[PDB]
Amino acid sequence: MYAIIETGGKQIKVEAGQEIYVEKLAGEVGDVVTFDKVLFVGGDSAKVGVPFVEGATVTAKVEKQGRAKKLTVYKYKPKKNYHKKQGHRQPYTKLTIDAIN
Amino acid sequence: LHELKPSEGSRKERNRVGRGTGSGNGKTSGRGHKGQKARSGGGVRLG
Amino acid sequence: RTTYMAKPGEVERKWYVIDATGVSLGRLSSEVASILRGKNKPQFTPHIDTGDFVIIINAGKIGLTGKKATDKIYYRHSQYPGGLKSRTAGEMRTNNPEKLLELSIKGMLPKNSLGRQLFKKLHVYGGSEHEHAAQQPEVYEL
Amino acid sequence: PRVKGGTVTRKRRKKIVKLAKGYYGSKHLLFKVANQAVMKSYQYAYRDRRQKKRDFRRLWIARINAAARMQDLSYSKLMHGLKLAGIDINRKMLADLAVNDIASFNTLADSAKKAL
Amino acid sequence: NRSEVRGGGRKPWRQKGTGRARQGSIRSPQWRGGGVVFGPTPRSYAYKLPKKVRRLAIKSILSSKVNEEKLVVLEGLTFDAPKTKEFAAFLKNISVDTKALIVVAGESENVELSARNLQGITVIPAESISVLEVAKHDKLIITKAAVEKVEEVL
Amino acid sequence: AVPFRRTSKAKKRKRRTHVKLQLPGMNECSNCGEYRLSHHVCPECGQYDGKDV
Amino acid sequence: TSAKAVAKTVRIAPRKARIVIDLIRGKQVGEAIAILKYTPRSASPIIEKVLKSAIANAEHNYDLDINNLVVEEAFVDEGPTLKRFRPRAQGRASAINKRTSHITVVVSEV
RNA sequence: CGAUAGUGAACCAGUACCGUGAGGGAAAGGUGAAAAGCACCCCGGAAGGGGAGUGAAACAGUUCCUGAAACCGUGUGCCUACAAGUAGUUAGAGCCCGUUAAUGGGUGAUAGCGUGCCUUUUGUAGAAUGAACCGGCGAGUUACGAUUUGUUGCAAGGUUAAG
RNA sequence: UACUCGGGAGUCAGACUGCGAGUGAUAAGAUCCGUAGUCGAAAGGGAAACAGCCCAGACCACCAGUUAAGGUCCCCAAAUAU
RNA sequence: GGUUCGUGGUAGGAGAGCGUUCUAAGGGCGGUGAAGUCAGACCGGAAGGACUGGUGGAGCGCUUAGAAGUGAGAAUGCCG
Ligand SMILES: [K+]
Ligand SMILES: [K+]
Ligand SMILES: [Mg+2]
Ligand SMILES: [Mg+2]
Ligand SMILES: [Mg+2]
Ligand SMILES: [Mg+2]
Ligand SMILES: [Mg+2]
Ligand SMILES: [Mg+2]
Ligand SMILES: [Mg+2]
Ligand SMILES: [Mg+2]
Ligand SMILES: [Mg+2]
Ligand SMILES: [Mg+2]
Ligand SMILES: [Mg+2]
Ligand SMILES: [Mg+2]
Ligand SMILES: [Mg+2]
Ligand SMILES: [Mg+2]
Ligand SMILES: [Mg+2]
Ligand SMILES: [Mg+2]
Ligand SMILES: [Mg+2]
Ligand SMILES: [Mg+2]
Ligand SMILES: [Mg+2]
Ligand SMILES: [Mg+2]
Ligand SMILES: [Mg+2]
Ligand SMILES: [Mg+2]
Ligand SMILES: [Mg+2]
Ligand SMILES: [Mg+2]
Ligand SMILES: [Mg+2]
Ligand SMILES: [Mg+2]
Ligand SMILES: [Mg+2]
Ligand SMILES: [Mg+2]
Ligand SMILES: [Zn+2]
Repeated sequence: MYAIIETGGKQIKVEAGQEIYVEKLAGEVGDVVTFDKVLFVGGDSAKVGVPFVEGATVTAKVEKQGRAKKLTVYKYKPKKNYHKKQGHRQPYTKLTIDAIN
Repeated sequence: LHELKPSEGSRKERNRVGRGTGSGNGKTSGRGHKGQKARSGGGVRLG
Repeated sequence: RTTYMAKPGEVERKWYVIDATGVSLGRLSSEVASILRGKNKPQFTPHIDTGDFVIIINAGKIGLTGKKATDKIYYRHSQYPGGLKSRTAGEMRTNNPEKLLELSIKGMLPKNSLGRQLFKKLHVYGGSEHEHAAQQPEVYEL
Repeated sequence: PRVKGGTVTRKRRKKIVKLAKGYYGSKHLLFKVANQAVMKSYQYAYRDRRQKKRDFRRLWIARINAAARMQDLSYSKLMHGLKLAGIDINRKMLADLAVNDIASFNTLADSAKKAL
Repeated sequence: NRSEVRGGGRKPWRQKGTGRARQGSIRSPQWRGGGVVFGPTPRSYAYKLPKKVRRLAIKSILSSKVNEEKLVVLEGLTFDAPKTKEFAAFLKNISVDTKALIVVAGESENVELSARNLQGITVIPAESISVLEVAKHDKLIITKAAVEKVEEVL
Repeated sequence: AVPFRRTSKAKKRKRRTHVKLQLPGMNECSNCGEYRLSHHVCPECGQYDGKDV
Repeated sequence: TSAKAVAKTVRIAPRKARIVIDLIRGKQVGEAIAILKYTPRSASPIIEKVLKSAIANAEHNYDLDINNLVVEEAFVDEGPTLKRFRPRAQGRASAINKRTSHITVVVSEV
């Protein structure tokens, strides 16, 4: 069985035991996260959302809050002496899926 | 003496012109391009 | 994150036969190009040849509407001064139609190492018979 | 007091040059070329982070369409039927299903084909 | 500068026709053994704030020592002869054990000598008491006569 | 008549593929089992075609 | 196990030596000695003395069989240049680079 | 100031060198605490090496503390002889490693996109200029005065200059 | 938002496009004014490529979505559409 | 800490800072190995800063203030 769940302004395909990374969620390590914006379910079945499956959810466990690898942004405009430099580390939350309800 | 903290707004870091483009005081160093005023000693009398 | 990228050999690749009788050069070529690039398959991956192998027969009966038999002119140049040689599409349909469909489809494939590799998957015959029965190929309808 | 320009110049330039790693010849060795290769790579990466999203949407669409032609719909009528039906699953998921769960892709295509 | 460095004068090559960059002296700044462009020149940095501000400064640093409980006021301070042993022993009989400034006006015949070998210790004749010389130290060891003199001054 | 560009390390080396020199066409004397040039007199034994010189 | 020799600051130019070395590298010492004897180049006696020294000190220090030795690695590093001028026409001179080498041979059984 | 600095000159420098001459005018510092400066052996005509030994150390051996980069090479893990491409980037297999362990490293078949930097220009990939490269040095400063902002102290008062 | 006072500037080579007039030949990527826009100082999508046209204004990331100009047989995303 | 509007930019204005040399004071590491240099897959919104290891083999950081010969990629730049 698998599902499709909306998270962080986007949709991800999800199975149990799968280790997932998403945008930052308010939630500490070990805590539990309920995704109620399930779009689709598959596996020995098929129930289609219009847009969301009524009453279906997904449960997951926060394994880490983190900031990803250091990205360097740099823009320049030639012969105009404009340079600009910026760092970024997009904060993420790591999840482990428990089950699909 | 290891704690000296003079008054605020009494002291202020010298502008240092011509040490980069990110300073905004770089290449031309506040003089613009190519005139009598962009030159060393450039300018005219006061009147 | 995670979306499928094919691999060379990851995909079955089939052998198709087309009767080119009466169909217009361009329409047939447009269908063949897409077959070779692999856009009829959802295993498509732009940097990999997922496409199929293709055979064309009765190419000397390929359709040419209008006065293209006399007025559509193919050109070659030898890179020598005045080394320009012209030939008509109808004349080519008569004598060397294989080169005709080759020319049509080459301009409709991508202009890369891959597209050159894809051109090799095309086997053209002005007749009704081909050499590739060992591959036991299937008919494709446009 | 005097300030010899010691050690900061070469620290900075080494840092740039090591960021110029993997490049042809003098680009991974020499600062005057490496600096501008590094800048150009940064700029290319900036705009490729935008072009990448376009490219993937393009591929997603292509695969969806290749999969819906088998079911005798086009991408266009498929998307239309899906909006009418009201499900907002996206191109990425549709491609994943088209390439791995073709049965479920076809289920959704049938639902669209009904809503039309 | 390029006028003080030894040499120059010759233009090293023609303005035109050599292919070299136009130059005017072998001692110009861009040249190896050449002049410095502005650089240092001898200067007095000394400035003095107004007298009232300075008086306030001394009054304030002294009261800071008071609030921090780092004054030590003593009836007198004399030595029969210069003896850094005895001076140091006094500096334990009052638990100073830090950097300190002794202030004196009395007889005080041998105290400067008996202190001058010690590094963290300074001594002055009660007119010389500076903001800087105070702040440069931790504790302030002022005799009765010295404080009376500082009072009548301030 | 003057270089417009400096030859790179790679292009330099790609010319220098062929500047090499060959192992000499030598072999061992039948008399002294010691290397010598074919059709030449051995400098060690001073002998050729079975005949001292 | 290995044994090497080095001829530092030899006047031969490095290219002119390397052009010869490229034959020697990876061969049995009898063969290589013969290559150098019968290869008519300025560098060959130099490289021959370096090779023979490597063999000698293999024998005498490390106690090895000469008759199983190969050339493990040979090379030519640059050395100091002696800087010189030919006098050239119209008053001006042009540089000359009397170059030198550090020729290095290393020897080992199989 | 700390050896492109600081006197031109930290060293046998107003020398060498240039010039008929007046005159111009450099470069060039560092073994080690101590020469204890490699007895003796081997290759070699010598130079130079390899051992041995001295020494804390000789990858400190008579430009000898450290020893960057350009530069020259040796070897090798991955790719490359149907392919043009400001040389990368993004997608990305396969192969190879295993890290300041983190949604890791190196390579990159192939696919997409993509005409350097600076200067001056209405406008430059620019067939306009400058730079071979690397390294070092190299351009708004100081004195005195004017004006304005901010701060501090005193306030219809404030402040001293020389001495 | 405007105005006033004060400190500090840089600018005084402008370019095309559309509209209105001149000179011109009712020519010029000409020239000179007025007007509005873009470039200058603006990346991005479309005009094959393209400063100056059409759409439209980039803080950063995202393997999310809807749209503009322009387009939907292939190169090349989307209709071999009614 | 919130709500609203914003966050392309040349000349140019305004602000906040990174870093280098030196000084004073405080407080420190450093032959059980300093500066420096070499390599790294760490850190910070940037200039930049740590950690580990090798080489080196005697000095150097940190903190708060202050002062400047203060940061180079171009000058047909100067020397090597
Ligand atoms: K510098
Ligand atoms: K170190
Ligand atoms: Mg400032
Ligand atoms: Mg300013
Ligand atoms: Mg500016
Ligand atoms: Mg500049
Ligand atoms: Mg200028
Ligand atoms: Mg002008
Ligand atoms: Mg001006
Ligand atoms: Mg989009
Ligand atoms: Mg003079
Ligand atoms: Mg002559
Ligand atoms: Mg030095
Ligand atoms: Mg000097
Ligand atoms: Mg040395
Ligand atoms: Mg090939
Ligand atoms: Mg050119
Ligand atoms: Mg040039
Ligand atoms: Mg340079
Ligand atoms: Mg015009
Ligand atoms: Mg107009
Ligand atoms: Mg301009
Ligand atoms: Mg634009
Ligand atoms: Mg375009
Ligand atoms: Mg431009
Ligand atoms: Mg904006
Ligand atoms: Mg849409
Ligand atoms: Mg298409
Ligand atoms: Mg801005
Ligand atoms: Mg400077
Ligand atoms: Zn013989």
